[PDB]
Amino acid sequence: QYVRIKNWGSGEILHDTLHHKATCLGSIMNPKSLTRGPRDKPTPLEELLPHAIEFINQYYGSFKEAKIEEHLARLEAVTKEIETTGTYQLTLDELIFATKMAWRNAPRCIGRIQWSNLQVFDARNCSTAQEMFQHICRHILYATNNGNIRSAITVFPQRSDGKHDFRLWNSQLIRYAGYQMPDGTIRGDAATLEFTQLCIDLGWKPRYGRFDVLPLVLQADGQDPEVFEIPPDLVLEVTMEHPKYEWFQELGLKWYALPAVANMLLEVGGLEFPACPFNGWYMGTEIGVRDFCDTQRYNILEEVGRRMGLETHTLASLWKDRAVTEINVAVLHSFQKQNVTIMDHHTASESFMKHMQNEYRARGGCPADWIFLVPPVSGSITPVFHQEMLNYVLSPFYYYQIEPWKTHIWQN
Amino acid sequence: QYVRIKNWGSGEILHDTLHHKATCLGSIMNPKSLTRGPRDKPTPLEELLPHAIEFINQYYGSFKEAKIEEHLARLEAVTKEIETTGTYQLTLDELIFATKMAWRNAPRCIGRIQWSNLQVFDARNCSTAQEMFQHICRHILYATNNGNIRSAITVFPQRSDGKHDFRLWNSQLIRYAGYQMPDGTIRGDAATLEFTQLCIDLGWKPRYGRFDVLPLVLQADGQDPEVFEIPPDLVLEVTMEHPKYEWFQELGLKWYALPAVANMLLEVGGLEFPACPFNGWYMGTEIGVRDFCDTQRYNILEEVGRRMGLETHTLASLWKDRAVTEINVAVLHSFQKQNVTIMDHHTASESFMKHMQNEYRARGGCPADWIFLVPPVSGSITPVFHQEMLNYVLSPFYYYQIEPWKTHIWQN
Ligand code: HEM
Ligand code: HEM
Ligand SMILES: CCCCCCCCO[C@@H]1O[C@H](CO)[C@@H](O)[C@H](O)[C@H]1O
Ligand SMILES: CCCCCCCCO[C@@H]1O[C@H](CO)[C@@H](O)[C@H](O)[C@H]1O
Ligand SMILES: C[C@H](O)[C@H](O)[C@H]1CNc2nc(N)[nH]c(=O)c2N1
Ligand SMILES: C[C@H](O)[C@H](O)[C@H]1CNc2nc(N)[nH]c(=O)c2N1
Repeated sequence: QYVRIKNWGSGEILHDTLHHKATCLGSIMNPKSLTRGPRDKPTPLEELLPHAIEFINQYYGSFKEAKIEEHLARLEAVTKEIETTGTYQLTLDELIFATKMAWRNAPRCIGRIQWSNLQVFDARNCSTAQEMFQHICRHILYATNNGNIRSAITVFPQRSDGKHDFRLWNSQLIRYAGYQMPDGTIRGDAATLEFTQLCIDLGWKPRYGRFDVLPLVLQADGQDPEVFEIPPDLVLEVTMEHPKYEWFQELGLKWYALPAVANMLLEVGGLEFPACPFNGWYMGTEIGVRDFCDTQRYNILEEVGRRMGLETHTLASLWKDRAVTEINVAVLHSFQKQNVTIMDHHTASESFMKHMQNEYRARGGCPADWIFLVPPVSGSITPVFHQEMLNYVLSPFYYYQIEPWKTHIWQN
Repeated sequence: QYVRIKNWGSGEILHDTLHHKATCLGSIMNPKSLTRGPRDKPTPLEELLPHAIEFINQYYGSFKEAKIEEHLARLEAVTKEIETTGTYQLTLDELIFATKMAWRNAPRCIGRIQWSNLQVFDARNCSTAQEMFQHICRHILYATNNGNIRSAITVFPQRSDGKHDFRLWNSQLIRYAGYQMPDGTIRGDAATLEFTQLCIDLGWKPRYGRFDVLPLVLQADGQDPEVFEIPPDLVLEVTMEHPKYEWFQELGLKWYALPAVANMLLEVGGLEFPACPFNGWYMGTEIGVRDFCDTQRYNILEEVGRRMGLETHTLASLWKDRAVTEINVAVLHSFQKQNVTIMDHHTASESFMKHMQNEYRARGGCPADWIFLVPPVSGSITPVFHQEMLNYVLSPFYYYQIEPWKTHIWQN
């Protein structure tokens, strides 16, 4: 009938019935069930048609007051389109609905309470890399909005036969470079070494800085990828300052204000969109905890420890807990001072609890990946830690993709 | 062939081959796959015999130098025993091996590096509740060891037909009571209200204190449960003090030094042990984060906030992070000062990483439940957060059980 969900915090019980519409490996980052690979032939008509019917029904069933004539007309028009062309085109309104629903169906997203507030940029008419670059620049500019961040998504042309895919080779729109120095040390974001090297190989000019924004590596209509530098006037950054420790700014840190996922695939009604970058606004712990404190990233934890005068040689002193918290305070304080939208993890978790609650009333479910929803620091202090969650893959949905460099056939 | 495991911290790769010997719901606390319920008929001989053979082979295969004659003799002797009695008895040495292996196969345990260091108390000859009480007292006394905590387990008689089960009704050996006061407020451990009431119903005398140790509710040979008070001289406690904030002790807090799970079932070679309490030593965050900071427990977070002079009215101030850390420092400092064994979560996580590493070399696997292994605070700061893990149920194994009060048929 349904699955029982319990909130060990408030003792509340939820009944999950939404999992029935889904299509021990838990701590796997990129599992196959969350990936949607490439193809070299169109989507079989016997598979496409049913999925399209399902979607058209979902879309029309969401209206406050049903419009049956249009519903039938659309189902019929879509079928005829599939019969005559082997694929079909979504109406702008259907695309909008799809992007929000896909967001809404993202197990790993904690900001889903904002699901209905999303700007959609229709770039399905695109043809060249230069044109992709232009759309991406518009997106970056729109979303940044002088610090008052706005969530948006740019939808490029859908996969046709699978040989003319549009793909952003970057993981995010804005991301810093990582360089292996001559003296053996690493500079910048150590996690981007191979990709930085890739850009260098394609002609990009390395500036060997600590915070050099990487170029957009665009691939359009199956063509080989072209490199484009992001116009510095478009990249808004925040200078890190601590509200008490003046020595903090001496660390010379900063971070970009725009969190935008660039390499995911949007699946809707049998249609696949290999290129559709999107963004929301940052949750403080992503920068404060992941970017700055991961040993495989900027790794600033120990230096902030010494600066604070902590006993960085005794783990039981809980110095790491003391440091990470100050770094997080610096991040939040800095964004707040530069008037750049940002949300702390505590407020974020509460917001999601409200969302999950709204979702179960509205449709009897909310796909949730606990491992991703629980913040990287102070987990049990947040309500999300005490919430039992079901993790299933609905549709529409945003899937991961096999890295483009691993399956791309180079022409020149 | 095997499953690939990746450590996103060091980039290392492990090959899991151990999962083949196993018998999306992830964030479920007490799933059926981890529970072993009651029965009213013996274990079918066609099921028992194979499991027994498997175990005897495992046990004999673990010796540095195989002793084949004994191996054959044992297999044969065990079969004859099963044929003639319908069950069988493990040798003390086999029991020891079973308890350690079960520990070793506990997905949710972070202290598994200590797996081979375990004291085993053989109480399989027990008959009455008074006798269980005596064994439990010996265990508590042995394990506490004046603060220098020792890991131990007391094994009571195995399930025969399922109608003469030995069961400790408590979740832990030492645990504080929770009382609903006349003025509506809760006193003590709010999580133990029903159980405290149960004890009261069975004759126990409520002292309405904040830290009253609950009585042992023992059930022996299927008989109705008898209540027994734990001798105060046996319960070692630690008074909470902060190394800087003198107002900390004014909070009048303390906690027991002995973490002992009392209600789990030990499964080995087809045999089931419904009563086998065990203990290790505390990991600081269990008390500092779970006991003191859970809203459904002692809920001291806000008071510690005000005392610190923090802005407890603004979540973005990260006051909760500041508080919880001081509480954790108080806990660790207090145990260290009273000479009571304890391990901080940072050291704990490192220790487990070493264990997991040792396990993959030794047997190509280590069952791990990420959701439980990652500490309640500062997750990504610990190496465990960046480790991909496989969660499977091997054998021997410690299972959960349906609450005794839910399936017990009362006699008087
Ligand atoms: C408005 C503010 C938003 C906030 C604060 C938020 C926050 C987050 C966070 C904290 C993550 C985890 C990132 C990581 O650790 O890798 C995430 C993941 C994700 N978000 Fe959101 N989000 C927001 C908006 C959006 C929007 C607008 C979309 C898409 C239309 C979305 C789609 C996703 C998806 C698909 C993931 C999974 C990405 C992955 O698995 O790597 N989110 N989000
Ligand atoms: C020597 C020190 C040890 C440490 C520091 C340690 C620590 C822990 C911790 C932190 C948990 C999670 C508790 C919770 O949040 O519910 C746990 C669970 C567990 N431990 Fe260990 N442990 C130790 C020894 C042992 C021993 C001696 C055994 C058994 C022979 C064992 C068996 C288990 C089992 C079965 C669980 C799962 C309990 C549950 O799911 O509620 N551990 N341990
Ligand atoms: C073979 C394909 C058959 C498709 C049958 C579609 C029937 C119409 O479907 C209906 O649409 C309404 C909105 O217009 C919704 O409110 C109803 O819940 C839904 O059942
Ligand atoms: C029907 C039951 C058949 C059981 C066959 C058991 C064969 C013995 O089993 C052997 O025992 C040795 C230790 O003595 C181990 O070292 C070997 O790996 C193991 O194969
Ligand atoms: C191995 C594990 O899946 C990995 O470390 C995870 C854990 N939880 C996460 N949670 C979020 N939000 N983001 C992440 O990248 C990760 N990574
Ligand atoms: C719902 C979720 O399973 C529950 O809150 C968990 C999370 N992780 C945990 N981890 C540990 N170690 N102990 C716990 O009790 C829990 N409880």
